[PDB]
Amino acid sequence: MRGSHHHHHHGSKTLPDKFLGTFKLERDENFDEYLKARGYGWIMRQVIKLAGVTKKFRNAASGKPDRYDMENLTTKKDTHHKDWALGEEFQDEALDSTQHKITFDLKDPNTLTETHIKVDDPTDVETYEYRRDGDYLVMKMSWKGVSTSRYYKKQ
Ligand SMILES: CCCCCCCC/C=C\CCCCCCCC(=O)O
Repeated sequence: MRGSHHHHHHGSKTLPDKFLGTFKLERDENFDEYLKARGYGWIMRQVIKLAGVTKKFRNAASGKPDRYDMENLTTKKDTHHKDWALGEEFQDEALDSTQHKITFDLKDPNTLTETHIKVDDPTDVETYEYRRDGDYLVMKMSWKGVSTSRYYKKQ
């Protein structure tokens, strides 16, 4: 995705309120397989799978328009994307604990993408997808064909 040349139409898209608010993880599916595919061993899988997750999306207190804040509170981790826009690429610390290049993008009007690109190894990327389904935020994570769907409800 790259539309730098003439981005007046895609200047800044404002997050649909469907993705906004605080969501607590209800359940997930095929998460272990995703972890294996992602290259996480048993130890990591013992962490990652047992990590409860709370999503927080809000208008960015940065004081600007269109921007949004998003943090990923878990049991063992914690990440806080201060002031980001969809289609925007910024540096920050992801769940993987490093401070690397990250990009968000509204790919469809019901699915946002979170892509983590490590400064050290940009090939060991990782992508989450924020889909809406019903009154739940449904995350889709796919690696090596392995899709895992994490079902988040509001708080
Ligand atoms: C599943 C990818 C985990 C990447 C970081 C692994 C090291 C830290 C341990 C556990 C991570 C907890 C978060 C798991 C992914 C949450 C995805 C999400 O819903 O945003």
